[PDB]
Amino acid sequence: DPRIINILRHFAVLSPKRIPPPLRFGRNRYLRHWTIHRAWLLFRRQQREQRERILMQQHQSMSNACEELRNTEGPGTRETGYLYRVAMLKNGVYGLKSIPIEYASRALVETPGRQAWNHEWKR
Amino acid sequence: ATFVPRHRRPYQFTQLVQLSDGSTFT
Amino acid sequence: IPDLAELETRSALDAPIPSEEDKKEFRPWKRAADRKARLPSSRYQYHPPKYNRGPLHPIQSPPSSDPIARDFVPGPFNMPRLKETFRTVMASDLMTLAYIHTPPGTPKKEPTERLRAWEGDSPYFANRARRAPRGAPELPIRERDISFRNIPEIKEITVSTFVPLGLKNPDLLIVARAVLLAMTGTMPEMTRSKNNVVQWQLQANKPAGCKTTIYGNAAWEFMDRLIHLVLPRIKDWKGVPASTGDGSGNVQFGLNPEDVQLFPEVECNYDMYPAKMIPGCHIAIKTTATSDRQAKLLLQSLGVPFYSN
Amino acid sequence: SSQIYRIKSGVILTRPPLLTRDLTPFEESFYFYQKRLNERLTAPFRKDFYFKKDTAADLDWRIKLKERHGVPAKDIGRYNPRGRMAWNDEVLVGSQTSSRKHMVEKLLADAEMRVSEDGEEIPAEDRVPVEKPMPRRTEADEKGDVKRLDRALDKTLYLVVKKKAKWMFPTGVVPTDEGLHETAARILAESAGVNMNTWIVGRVPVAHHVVRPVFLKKGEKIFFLKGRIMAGQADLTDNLHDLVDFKWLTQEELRSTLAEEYFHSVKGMFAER
RNA sequence: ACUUAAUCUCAGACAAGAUGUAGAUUUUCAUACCUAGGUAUGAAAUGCAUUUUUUUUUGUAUACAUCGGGGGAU
RNA sequence: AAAUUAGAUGUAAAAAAAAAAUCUUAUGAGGGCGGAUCCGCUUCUAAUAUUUUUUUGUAGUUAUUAUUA
Ligand SMILES: NC(=O)c1ccc[n+]([C@@H]2O[C@H](COP(=O)([O-])OP(=O)(O)OC[C@H]3O[C@@H](n4cnc5c(N)ncnc54)[C@H](O)[C@@H]3O)[C@@H](O)[C@H]2O)c1
Ligand SMILES: [K+]
Repeated sequence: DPRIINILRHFAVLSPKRIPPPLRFGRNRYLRHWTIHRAWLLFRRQQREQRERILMQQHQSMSNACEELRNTEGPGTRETGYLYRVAMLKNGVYGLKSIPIEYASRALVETPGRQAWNHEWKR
Repeated sequence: ATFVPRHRRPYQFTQLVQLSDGSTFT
Repeated sequence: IPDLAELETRSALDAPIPSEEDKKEFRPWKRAADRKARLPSSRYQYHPPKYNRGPLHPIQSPPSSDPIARDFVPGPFNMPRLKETFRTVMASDLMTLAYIHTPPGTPKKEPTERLRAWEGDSPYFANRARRAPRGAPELPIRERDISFRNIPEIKEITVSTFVPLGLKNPDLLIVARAVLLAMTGTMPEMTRSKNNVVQWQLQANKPAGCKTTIYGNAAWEFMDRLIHLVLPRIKDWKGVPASTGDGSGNVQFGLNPEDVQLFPEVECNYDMYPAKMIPGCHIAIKTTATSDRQAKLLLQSLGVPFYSN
Repeated sequence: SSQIYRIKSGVILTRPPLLTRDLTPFEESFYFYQKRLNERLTAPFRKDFYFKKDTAADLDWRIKLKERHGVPAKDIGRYNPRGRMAWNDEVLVGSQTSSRKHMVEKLLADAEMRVSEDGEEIPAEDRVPVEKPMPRRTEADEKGDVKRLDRALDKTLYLVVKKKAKWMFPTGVVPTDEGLHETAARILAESAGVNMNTWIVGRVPVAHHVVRPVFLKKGEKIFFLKGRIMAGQADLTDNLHDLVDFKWLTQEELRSTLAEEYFHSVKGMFAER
């Protein structure tokens, strides 16, 4: 019972009657928040436009290359678009071993590890 | 008359996570 | 230029930065003390109403973005390292990996009606009711191609618990609600049973579980904790079943009660819960994907191992 | 009846950024600004839910909690959500509290054990600090060694190679037997070695460079694939191609090394960092 | 058509790719070479088989178009 | 076999301009003519709908490619 009472107190503090009330700003304080909000949402726009610009630029590089590839003949006695038709195959792309887990598991970090990079890795 | 509910969120901290690799994120 | 003449003459935005001497003399704490009194209240005293009584009611409610609103939630506190990771390296790899080149002047594909209609010479076909969904009883969403305008991402995560024995021991529901609280940082909402089974001693319309939904940054933080700190600690863990998927881009799986206490938020105060009361959860990861193979391709980019089973 | 264009297949091997980008001065101030609004709207912290009374953890929590002046959080300075002075939540310009350097300093000073196993406070001189995190800029960053992969950990590094001279990516002619995806792997192994944990993204080329013919001289249609390195180092010993040197360069350094036309063709493949 | 009783048929099609086989030894292409041509080496082009709807085969078009039990051969 | 939770359609969202015709309406022009608003015939304008109709226009912004300075 004692331990359960502790758990119940944790909830009693989260009830609508106990939680703090809504904020109450003046004008200058409200206007100060209005700008911080107006500048943050605009900052996200600048990051959204930049992020979507790189995706479109990287995508157009693929279209251009594949469009050229479609109209190539070769290498040797191979009909037009052979390399193109072979590059558009999705063999194993949607399988289990598609992406190596060593590359996807490594996420960005604020600071590096004791050994940032391993140059002594051998096959 | 639709009641406007309020969010009930507990207290939250900022934590430094140090992986086995020695790298740290917050 | 006359166009520039229509802009506001006095602009706060085009003012110089604050003076250092003024910064030194700006002391909000000394004003309240030096005043030795309470400044009169402003005549503007609008407070958000407790109920929404319509779009034409004299008193209207503000949006949640308004800080004085009742449903306001403080904005972001940090950048989830897995969202910056996905958007920095894995956004273009999935776009490059899964890419189909469309020729320049390819005609736009016209979608066909999914609820077919009868067409023919029979006079009955005219006013016949539209046919039923062919195949499944409900129309499945059509898969969209991974484009530079459609990058699958994580949207929300639902952690749910089902405790049938809690109907006899009410404390099993109190603990389950607290574990799901520290795990996700929100207040779970209790659920109830919907069926009646005497063999299992299940009674309908009685509280038997709890469920939380974490959205936005919270869902990206939870995924990192699960992928890098919880799942790598489950003994003899093979991976998420390759069969997971509801056909719309959402991945579901479950954790054991001994694996739920591996969560750092639950192992720190593991002794504050009664013994053998920590439950197992059902984690449902909802993504922006529109396919089972896209979601499994998305989670593999975040470091989820999948096994054949 | 000789072919007009010589089809080649390269590989743009890259090392993704290993660190998160530096937060702008506004992103830091904003987070801190929202951490103090959360203090005013979240339920209070119940130490009795995590620490039990009269234990090594409870006593250690109470001592450091008094040094923070009751604020259970360590990264919001001193702010009381309730009381007469609750309104003074904003911080003045030119403040150190909101920075990330002061945040890490406080979170580390709170991790050192301040209470011995017997419940007595450890002397100020006998307190062992905690191992601090590693610096963002490694030794290679200070030295400027371009042949290192632990350099510029917040940027993408591209593998560029010199051929007996012009700098370029590992390239090679595409035989009739192999396609672009399986030719880019053989060339990378015959140019930089096999001691690199690389992953060729897929079969689709991310960029192309076309050198028109000279009516004649055969033209070249170079198609590049995206490569991702996870460990190892390039090795130019016993290479089949006439390669002399190599170096891992950033996006801004590539345009200084590669030709103008050769760069204008692969720049579209570049990323943000 | 919806609903009711019973009965019948189907549950797969194409393009590309890959996989081999006997070839003719002509062209193109890549390397070992020799001295820009030939010398070879292979590969492709080529005809008939052949694999293909969840497969160690992707795509298009479609209702991803099918799951267990039982009797056999590996 | 039978417990809970999460799911299960698609499209659109800068902006149009203009010519004639097929009807249908109008407490529109107090239309005209027979017997202001009553009535059956009636032209004109306007509105809704219908044509796959005759078209014209489909920018601007960001980016890519090509020429041009
Ligand atoms: N959000 C919009 O107003 C908007 C406008 C145009 C288009 N879109 C479309 O919607 C998609 C997603 O919209 P988005 O790109 O604006 O979402 P977003 O990534 O900017 O926001 C994602 C979530 O994380 C938070 N967040 C954003 N930036 C952050 C940061 N730097 N640090 C910490 N937290 C941060 C946001 O508050 C939000 O809750 C876009 O890619 C685009 O396709 C959205
Ligand atoms: K953004």
